[PDB]
Amino acid sequence: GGGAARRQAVDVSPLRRVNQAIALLTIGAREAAFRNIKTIAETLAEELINAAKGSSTSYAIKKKDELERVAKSNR
Amino acid sequence: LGESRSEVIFNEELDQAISILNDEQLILLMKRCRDWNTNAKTHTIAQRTIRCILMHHNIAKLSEIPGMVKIVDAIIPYTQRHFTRVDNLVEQSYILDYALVEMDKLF
Amino acid sequence: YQRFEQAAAFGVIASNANCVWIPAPGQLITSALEDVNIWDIKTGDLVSKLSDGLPPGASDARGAKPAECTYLEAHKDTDLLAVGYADGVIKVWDLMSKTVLLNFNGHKAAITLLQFDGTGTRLISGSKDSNIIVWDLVGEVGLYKLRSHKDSITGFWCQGEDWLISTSKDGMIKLWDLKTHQCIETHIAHTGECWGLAVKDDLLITTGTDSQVKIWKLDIENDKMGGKLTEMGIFEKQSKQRGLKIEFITNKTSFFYIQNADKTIETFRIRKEEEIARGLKKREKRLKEEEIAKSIKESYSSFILHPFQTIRSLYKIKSASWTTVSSSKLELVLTTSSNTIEYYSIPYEKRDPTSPAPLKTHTIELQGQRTDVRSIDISDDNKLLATASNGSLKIWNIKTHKCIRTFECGYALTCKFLPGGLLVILGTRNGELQLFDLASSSLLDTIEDAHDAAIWSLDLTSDGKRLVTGSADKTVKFWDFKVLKLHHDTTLELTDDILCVRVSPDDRYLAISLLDNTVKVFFLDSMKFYLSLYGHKLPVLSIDISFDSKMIITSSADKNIKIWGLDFGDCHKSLFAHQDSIMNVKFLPQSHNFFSCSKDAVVKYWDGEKFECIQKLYAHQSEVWALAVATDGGFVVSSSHDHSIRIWEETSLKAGERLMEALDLGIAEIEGLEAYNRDMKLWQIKPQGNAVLIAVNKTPEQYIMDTLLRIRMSQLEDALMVMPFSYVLKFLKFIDTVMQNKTLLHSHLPLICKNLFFIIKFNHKELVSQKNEELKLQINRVKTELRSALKSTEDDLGFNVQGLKFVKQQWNLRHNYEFVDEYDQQEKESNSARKRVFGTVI
Amino acid sequence: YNVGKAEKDGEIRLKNGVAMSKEELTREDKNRLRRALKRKRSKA
RNA sequence: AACGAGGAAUUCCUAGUAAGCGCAAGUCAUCAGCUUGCGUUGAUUACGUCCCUGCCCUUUGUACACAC
Repeated sequence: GGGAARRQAVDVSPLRRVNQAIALLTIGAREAAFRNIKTIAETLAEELINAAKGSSTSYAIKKKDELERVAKSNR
Repeated sequence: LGESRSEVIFNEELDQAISILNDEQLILLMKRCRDWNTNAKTHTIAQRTIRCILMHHNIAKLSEIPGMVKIVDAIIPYTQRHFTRVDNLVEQSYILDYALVEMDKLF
Repeated sequence: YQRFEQAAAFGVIASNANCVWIPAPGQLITSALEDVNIWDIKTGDLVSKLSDGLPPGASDARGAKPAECTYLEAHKDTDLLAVGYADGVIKVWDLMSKTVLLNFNGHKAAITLLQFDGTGTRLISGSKDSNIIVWDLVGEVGLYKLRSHKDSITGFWCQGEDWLISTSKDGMIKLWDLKTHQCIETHIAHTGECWGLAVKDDLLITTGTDSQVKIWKLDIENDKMGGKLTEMGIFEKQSKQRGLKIEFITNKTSFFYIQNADKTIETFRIRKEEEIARGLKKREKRLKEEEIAKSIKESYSSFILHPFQTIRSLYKIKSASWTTVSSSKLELVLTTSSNTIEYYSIPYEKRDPTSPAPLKTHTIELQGQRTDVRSIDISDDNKLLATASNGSLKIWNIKTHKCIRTFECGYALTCKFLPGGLLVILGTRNGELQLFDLASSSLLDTIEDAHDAAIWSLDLTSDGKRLVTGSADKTVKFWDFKVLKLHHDTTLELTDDILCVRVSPDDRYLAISLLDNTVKVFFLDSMKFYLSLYGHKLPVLSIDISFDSKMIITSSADKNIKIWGLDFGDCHKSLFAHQDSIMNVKFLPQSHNFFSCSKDAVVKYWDGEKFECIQKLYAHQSEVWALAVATDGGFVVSSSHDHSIRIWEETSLKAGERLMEALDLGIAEIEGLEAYNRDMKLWQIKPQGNAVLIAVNKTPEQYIMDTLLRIRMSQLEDALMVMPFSYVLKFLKFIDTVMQNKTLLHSHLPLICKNLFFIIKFNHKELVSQKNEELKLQINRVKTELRSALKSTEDDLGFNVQGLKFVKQQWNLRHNYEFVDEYDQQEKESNSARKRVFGTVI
Repeated sequence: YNVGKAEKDGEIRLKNGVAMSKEELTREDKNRLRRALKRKRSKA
């Protein structure tokens, strides 16, 4: 933009969609068991169940909602 | 040509000038006409001047004229090349006929 | 490290210039170099001058020789003066505030003619390189440029808003139409070089290069060559050398003058039809006392015209101008080459000059050296001396910038002054020393036969008691003042010519050049041959030695100042300077710093300890001949062959995408105008044609075709792959439109056809999936028209191929020799067929 | 028949089969064609 | 008493690669405040484009068809 940067929306290709999917899930469970009594198995099970519900109490679904909102804003 | 794109070939008075040209000027005109026949962007102009000549001179004279069947001999093969390419273009142009068939059949 | 700036310029009364005369004798404009000057004729007193503010020498100034002011002509109705300088720059001055109001720079070479009508404020200029510019003063921009000549411009006559008639330095005359804005007619005028052009409403008079003036009749008739210019006659016999300027004038018998390049100028009268009929009858009675009418048609030119008279004026003239009164006086202002401006008058009663000779009034030669200055001298910071080979020893006061006394002494060479008695001494190219007084007459004791050759250099000791005169007799002579006569006392007879002499300010050394590239340095007190300095490869021209006898500066013809230390006789420092040649060099009177003036119009100021040109001075444009430095003040007076005296005082897009944008604009204009056509047809307001189409003046098909043409063939497949389907529909409509315009179609048939077939093969699935009766109708039109075009072109090709084969076959079976035996004719054929060589790898 | 340089002198003939007399060129174009032949025969 | 994985900036990186983990030698220069070898577990992300910062290149088809 010559100095005036701006976010434009683009569509995304399924190998990128699957790579985001896997990264989002595992980063969510690692940082949810960063320092707790929980461990990777239990937090990751928590996350996979919730995300498969889609129930939006979960890391990856929150970040997905964020990214379609940002596209929805400035397409 | 461009003005005469609307039995004449060019404007008629111009045709009369070409008809009453001299022999020496016919040689010089066909020298320049062969030169423009070389490339394929001025071939139309070359072909039209040639056709105007052939239709408005005595052909036995034109064969007779000294040092000209050399030039004529260099003129044929490039015109066969052009003939073949333009005929190829008619050939590709039957696509539109195909597409019309397909569209009416959909319709 | 002070810096010097120019303060003055004398003797520059009129040179290299074309004068413009103002009636009130009234005042007159000439130009100095780089500068204008105006004055009253009868008093001869300067009024004003115009130049840029910063002088050459302020360190802001640029390192280049300044532009000479080469033409000027005025407009009294608006009272402006348009001058043109030989860098081809046009400056217009106000004459009341004497300030510039605007400038112009369109040419490249020097400007010859300005000619301008303030009526609409049209300015017309013709320079040394062949184009004519026309301008408007009110808009101060470039209107336009007329260019078809080849060598230069020497004359042109405007007429109204319609025509120019111009002549070049290669001898052809060209008439230009200003509407269609271009050449119409051309005629070669004379064999060599035509120079002058002057127009009366009937007839046009031009000059050749060898005293043949030619006479045309001019009209406004509208044949091709006919009607316009016709070739009435040839008059001649002015001089032998060619003329330059012709001007008409009237009261009503009219007159015109030819100004030549020689000493002379000519004036003619042009008669009236009554005298024409009278001479016709007289000549016809001589005819009777047919082909004889052809003879009188041949003597036409001398029949109509008439040699009024001449002026065998003096030496040489630059410019001239008319003045008429009473039908009994014609007057010429006359700017010479040498520094004179003269008035000339002639009586007449519309019949005859009534005078044995033209009369010379009001010369102006007073403050102008009138020849070439050969030397300068400064005297006691108050007094200035200028000598020139007319002898015209002009004595000047600086602070008045003006002359005091003038003498004459023949071809003077070198000047010097005597503070004692305030008496000046000169020497010539003949061996005669001439010593002059200032209050009284010049000649006091004019010595002759002092030297059998030209003398060259001359100096006096720090007291003013003796004179050393070195002269091309290969001798130097030493002379003493007796009381006030001069007596030679002794002579040193060397081997070669003397080119300069100087003595120390402490009076101990004598420096004498030779014709060999050598200089000798003698002890003054007893003539002892103390040293010999060697090595300039070309002779020394000018010598200095220091203010205190420490160093010696020698400057020679091979462009290298040498600085010698005087004690042991060593060369300190060599210095290549001054691309032509050095004429002289001078010290500051206090310190080891020194000025140097060349033959190529630069004055270079040096430091004598870093040995660098501190400053370069770019005042003027001739061979600088001499220089002298104030005894204290640091102002320096430089004098040069341009008869001039200067004083320095001390102080974007991707292809394919641009196709889409063109496609949008084109389809928009097309469909809008179509809808408006539908509107008027239903009736029985123009939708506005867009800026790009209007501004380039291109119809929409030509626009889109031009973007398609500019795209390159490596990017054409990718581009048509890039556009979306909607733009493909637009593309199909565009192809329909060019089929409407057949001439464009047959012009660019391969481009169109290739693009069409590619874009359809690529978008085929969409294309058949679209159902639109518009699209079916469009495809029928496009397909039928493409077949018509390709088919008729092909039919030409077939006819030509058959015909040329028939021609060759006929000539074969009549000329080329035929055999019967098959092997024998096969031998013949493999002889005579075309053979082409080819480089095979084996 | 290739096309090569014209056997008069008054013409300049290019490689795409277009020939131009020396007279009927404007002076700038005579310049630019001299430039083109300059660099071409400067290599070869 | 200092510390809970290290700021702004810059550098480096595309498969047995990044990163972990130990064992062994010490080789005419270098190396023990260490240097080179040797195995063992072993990935995430690009693998496209000249749009950006650069970096080169050619602007004479020339070599021989055909095409362009």
